[PDB]
Amino acid sequence: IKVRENEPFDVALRRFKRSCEKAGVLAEVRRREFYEKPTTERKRAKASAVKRHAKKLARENARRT
Amino acid sequence: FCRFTAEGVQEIDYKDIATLKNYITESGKIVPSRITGTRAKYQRQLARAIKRARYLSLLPYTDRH
Amino acid sequence: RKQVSDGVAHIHASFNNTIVTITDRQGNALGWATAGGSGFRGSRKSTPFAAQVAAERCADAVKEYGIKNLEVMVKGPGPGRESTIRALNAAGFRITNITDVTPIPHNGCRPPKKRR
Amino acid sequence: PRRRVIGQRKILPDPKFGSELLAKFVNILMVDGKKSTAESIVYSALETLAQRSGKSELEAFEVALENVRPTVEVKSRRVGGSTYQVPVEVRPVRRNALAMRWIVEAARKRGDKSMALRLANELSDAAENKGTAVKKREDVHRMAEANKAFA
RNA sequence: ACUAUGUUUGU
RNA sequence: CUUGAGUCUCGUAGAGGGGGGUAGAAUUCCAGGUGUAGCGGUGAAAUGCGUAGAGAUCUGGAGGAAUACCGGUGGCGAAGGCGGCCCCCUGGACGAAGACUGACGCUCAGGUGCGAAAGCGUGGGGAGCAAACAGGAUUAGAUACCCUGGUAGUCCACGCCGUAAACGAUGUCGACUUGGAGGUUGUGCCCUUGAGGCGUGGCUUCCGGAGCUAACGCGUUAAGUCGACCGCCUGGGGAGUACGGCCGCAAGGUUAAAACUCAAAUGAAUUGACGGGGGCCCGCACAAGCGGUGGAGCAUGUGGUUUAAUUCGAUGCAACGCGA
Ligand SMILES: CN[C@@H]1[C@@H](O[C@H]2O[C@H](CO)[C@@H](N)[C@H](O)[C@H]2O)O[C@H]2C[C@@H](N)[C@@H](O[C@H]3[C@H](O)[C@@H](O)[C@H](N)C[C@@H]3N)O[C@@H]2[C@@H]1O
Ligand SMILES: CN[C@@H]1[C@@H](O[C@H]2O[C@H](CO)[C@@H](N)[C@H](O)[C@H]2O)O[C@H]2C[C@@H](N)[C@@H](O[C@H]3[C@H](O)[C@@H](O)[C@H](N)C[C@@H]3N)O[C@@H]2[C@@H]1O
Ligand SMILES: [Mg+2]
Ligand SMILES: [Mg+2]
Ligand SMILES: [Mg+2]
Ligand SMILES: [Mg+2]
Ligand SMILES: [Mg+2]
Ligand SMILES: [Mg+2]
Ligand SMILES: [Mg+2]
Ligand SMILES: [Mg+2]
Ligand SMILES: [Mg+2]
Ligand SMILES: [Mg+2]
Ligand SMILES: [Mg+2]
Ligand SMILES: [Mg+2]
Ligand SMILES: [Mg+2]
Ligand SMILES: [Mg+2]
Ligand SMILES: [Mg+2]
Ligand SMILES: [Mg+2]
Ligand SMILES: [Mg+2]
Ligand SMILES: [Mg+2]
Repeated sequence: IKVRENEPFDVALRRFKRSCEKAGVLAEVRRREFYEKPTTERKRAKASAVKRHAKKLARENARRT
Repeated sequence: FCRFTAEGVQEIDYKDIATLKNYITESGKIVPSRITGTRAKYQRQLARAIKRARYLSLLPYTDRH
Repeated sequence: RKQVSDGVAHIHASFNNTIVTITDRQGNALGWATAGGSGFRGSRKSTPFAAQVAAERCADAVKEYGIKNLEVMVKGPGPGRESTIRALNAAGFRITNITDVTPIPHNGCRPPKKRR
Repeated sequence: PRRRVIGQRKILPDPKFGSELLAKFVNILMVDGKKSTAESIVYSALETLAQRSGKSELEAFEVALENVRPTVEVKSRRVGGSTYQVPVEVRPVRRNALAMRWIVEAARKRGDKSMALRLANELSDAAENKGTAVKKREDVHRMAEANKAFA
């Protein structure tokens, strides 16, 4: 986040824009803009885990490509 | 893979700041075990040690103190 | 109008407006501009272009202090958190370091309710 | 349209001056298929433009077009329920099309004795940037400058 | 951004 | 008698509970410095705040609440629930090897206890949020959604209440019946060569076999095959209502009908249709243009009004220079 910049400004702005993205500060802020009921938080986490349960072995199909 | 289970540390010491640093991000956030490869048992020990080190001011809570 | 060579650029970027404030490195403000102050009322206030114009309008009116090096402390979400920095560098400032100073609680106060 | 991409219709150039660009301007000014009537109008108007300016017909016409050619235009676009005017750079072929159309509508409006006089007068005022067509291009540039916050 | 409604009864 | 059940020895994991203390971030407020005309908010606005100095920024201080990351279809708990860190008190579970007791077990009407949130009482506390309420909007109206505020409450202690889609909509206990892929937590052996291999437990997630099921689906954590005991159902409404009893400060809870009325009410799945659902692709559908209509006069056709008759028919697109 605290990005000291090397000679080129543009590559520094990329480094800062990347450093923030890995820190997830924008995602942090968007989530804390409003209160989420613990029902919603648990429901969202469970739904994310279900979709995160993506079987990568389902690519065993011809499809005639 | 998990370094702690590799060396059989068997108790993660909060006073070992050197190895504690490579488990916190640049902002001081604790890195998830799914990134460092640490086992669940040691990740819980790791989090407790980091929080203890934060309290003793051996590690920063954030990068913006 | 005392000369300051090292300034800090505080970009208060929000979803509705962008506020740019140039301070010295002790916190004392020297000049400021906002997207809503540079024209751009309503929907145009919350665009990255308006924030860039605010950075220019803030780079000028602080030029008299003769700042050449700027720390950047950007805070908050919003379209004007990179356009302001780019405009600041385009205005002839040597950016020294860029910091995201967005206030992140540690599960503190309860946020307002979700809008329906 | 949605799928079918158009190959441009070819325009035969004007007889007197052999200009592709001028032939298009005759088409813009043509009414009711009377291309002969339109051809005389712009041929008459061009030669009074030549005499009252000092350059040739093509050079005088080019000067007027340059002062009326737009560079950026707005288009009402949508994201959600937005409806903002979005400034977009005009492609070079549309720049000439817009300039010719703006000159012709301005010439029709400015009441004189003849259309050739109307066209010659508006073409001259465009050369010195006083025409209503120049006014409209200023409005377009002004309107696209206000909404430069969108891209 | 944000409109509401659609008379009763058959083959 | 030892297999069920229980006790002891060693160890393990855990947001399990109760009581104290403490840390950092952030919000708000208070005081001050710099500084200046906006800030804030929305779809757009306005209410609101601001030259009485806002917002922004910096310093100091107060206070309350909650504990970012870790964090995980991870863990613990009978359930409700429980996550910053530290200490004190304390419950349960599990594993290895033995020893011990010797059906001491299972279930459980009444009974008793615990039991989210809201709510209630007493006393504190009160940052943020926020029923009520007020204002601004929106709208035909808007007792709403949105905005600006804002009281109770949310917090603490004690005492009530005793209800939730308190849900796995799946009572408890026990036995048996193919597999696969994980997670968590022990433990035995072996090449531990290093997080490994082969077993063996506990708890967990997904898929799936037989079987079952109306189907969906469940499928060794069964909704399969059985046994024990308990609870409950008997069409939809009326009605979880009335009355009565009990409980409660109250709110109300609990137990719990009848008359009357209907021929249904329901579940799952199927085809279609529809969606201010999603994806993809088209069309003078938009877009880009050109020329019109709606205004005038007339022609013509329709309504209507009039008439003795103004013949009949055509009426959204797909009737109205239509049958003609
Ligand atoms: C591991 N068994 C699961 C069970 O676990 C529950 O009982 C366990 C007892 O130990 C608990 N450990 C656990 O925490 C608790 O959740 O909950 C049920 C809930 C039921 N609606 C159904 O959902 C299925 C849906 O019916 C179906 O439509 C969908 N496709 C998939 C769902 N699993 O199947 C699961 C499944 O049988
Ligand atoms: C050898 N690999 C593993 C072993 O690790 C350890 O094994 C030895 C101790 O025995 C040590 N010497 C060795 O250093 C150490 O690596 O721990 C066991 C723990 C056991 N509950 C089971 O869990 C799995 C089960 O299959 C099941 O519980 C679940 N589905 C998935 C679990 N991973 O399988 C693993 C697996 O056998
Ligand atoms: Mg009505
Ligand atoms: Mg004996
Ligand atoms: Mg009972
Ligand atoms: Mg109780
Ligand atoms: Mg409560
Ligand atoms: Mg109270
Ligand atoms: Mg409100
Ligand atoms: Mg109930
Ligand atoms: Mg629950
Ligand atoms: Mg039930
Ligand atoms: Mg299954
Ligand atoms: Mg069943
Ligand atoms: Mg009752
Ligand atoms: Mg169009
Ligand atoms: Mg007409
Ligand atoms: Mg008329
Ligand atoms: Mg007729
Ligand atoms: Mg008829």
